[PDB]
Amino acid sequence: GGSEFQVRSFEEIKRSGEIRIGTEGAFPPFNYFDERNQLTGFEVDLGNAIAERLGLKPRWIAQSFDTLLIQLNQGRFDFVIASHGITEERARAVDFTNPHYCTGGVIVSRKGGPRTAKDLQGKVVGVQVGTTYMEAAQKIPGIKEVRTYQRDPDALQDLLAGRIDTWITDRFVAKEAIKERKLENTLQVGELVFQERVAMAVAKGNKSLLDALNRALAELMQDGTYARISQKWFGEDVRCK
Ligand SMILES: NC(=[NH2+])NCCC[C@H](N)C(=O)O
Repeated sequence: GGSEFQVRSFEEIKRSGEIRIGTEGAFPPFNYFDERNQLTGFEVDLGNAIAERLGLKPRWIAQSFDTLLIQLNQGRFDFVIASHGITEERARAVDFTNPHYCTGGVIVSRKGGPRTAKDLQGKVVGVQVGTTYMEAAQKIPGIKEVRTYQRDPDALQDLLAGRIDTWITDRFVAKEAIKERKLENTLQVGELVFQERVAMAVAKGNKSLLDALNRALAELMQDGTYARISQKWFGEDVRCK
């Protein structure tokens, strides 16, 4: 049905009483569609909690990962929460909040397969488009072929099928996919290639909303709500530092 695109200040959002949140929905357990086809995950629970702390009704918009930061700047939504690591290149285009979790990227292979970056010379490596995983693979240039996917779970499918040697993805995403599919004797998590701080994003220059999100996040972190949502999803506290 389309929508009115606008980069909205915090007070413009408050007048409307609803906050528009962009996410992907193909990155379990952070943001994904469940078995009854409803949007859920750690970041959805956290997004909802942020909206509530700002006195706002959340309206969720799911779309392809590579589109998110473009449509944010175009005004499709007010903020994005979809597991973006903070990087210098992205910060040119969007403003990041303080990070809502810390993580890193790992090499995942079948048992006996490549464990570390130096082992990827001559191999086929699968990554999601526009990710810090793709960037890491582009920095391991002895790779025979970097196969890039629109959706991260498709790279995993190709790993299991033998079409790639190695999948580079989030450490929590890899751990859960292995538990979830009972792959403990099939796949092998190797080197932590890099660490990253993961944050919400607002349109470039949208400082009023940026400040309001940071205030809400700090409030969730002090009032136990963040700790509760992190326990629910991970059985541990996943906050930075
Ligand atoms: N919703 C998603 N599929 N997100 C992928 C994010 C992956 C990685 N943390 C990055 O910053 O690029």
